[PDB]
Amino acid sequence: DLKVSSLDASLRDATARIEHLVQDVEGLRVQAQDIDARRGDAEAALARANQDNALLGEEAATL
Amino acid sequence: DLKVSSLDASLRDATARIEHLVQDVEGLRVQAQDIDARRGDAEAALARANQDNALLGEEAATL
Amino acid sequence: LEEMNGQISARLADSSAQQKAVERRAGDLNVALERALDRIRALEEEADGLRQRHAGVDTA
Amino acid sequence: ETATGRADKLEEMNGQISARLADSSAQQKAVERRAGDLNVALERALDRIRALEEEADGLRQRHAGVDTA
Repeated sequence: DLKVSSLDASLRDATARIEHLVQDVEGLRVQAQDIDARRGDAEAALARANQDNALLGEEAATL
Repeated sequence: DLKVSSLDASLRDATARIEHLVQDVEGLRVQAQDIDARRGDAEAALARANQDNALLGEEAATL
Repeated sequence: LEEMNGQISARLADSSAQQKAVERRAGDLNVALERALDRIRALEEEADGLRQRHAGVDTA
Repeated sequence: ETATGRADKLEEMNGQISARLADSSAQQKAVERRAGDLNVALERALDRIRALEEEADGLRQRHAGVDTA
């Protein structure tokens, strides 16, 4: 009866961490793509002005 | 002993499944942070260029 | 000068990136306590039934 | 000439908003201390959780033996 008892520990526990860390898994998953919202427009912003500094360089030519 | 058997299923149900999601999670945690630092190099690079924008700018103003 | 432009960038690169990191780990560390904190007393509360079921039997 | 002007502007903002960076980093350091205390609490809570596991083990043995009795 010790056997049934003592071995009852992890199964409840491991599920808990299964219940615990998986929730974190999808939780910290979308965390990555959340940044992707900030990345793309910035990527445009980088693209928006990287070409324009030479355009500024080109405006600098108007000198 | 049925329980001594029916306990075994979960201990392999969980551990393997908990042997599953983990190595993903830090691996997933590793990649995006590896991604994110790259973001700061270029995102800020826009600013320092725009810092150089004013350079040509106050050059575009003086002289 | 530009070196401090390097340096202010060096801080800008340092401060913002460590800023981009510190809370993100802290946030994980932020959410961390409660789940421990819950199971800190969750096991404690179920520890009562371990103590609860014991006593009467020893009386018996 | 242009070096003089563009610099002067450069040192000025570099100074003030660099100190700004220092200050914002300082609040970030306060967050760092919070996170570290959170962390050490996490390990100590986990150790208490383990000790709870063995203690409940013991409770189970002192349940079972007296059941036998």
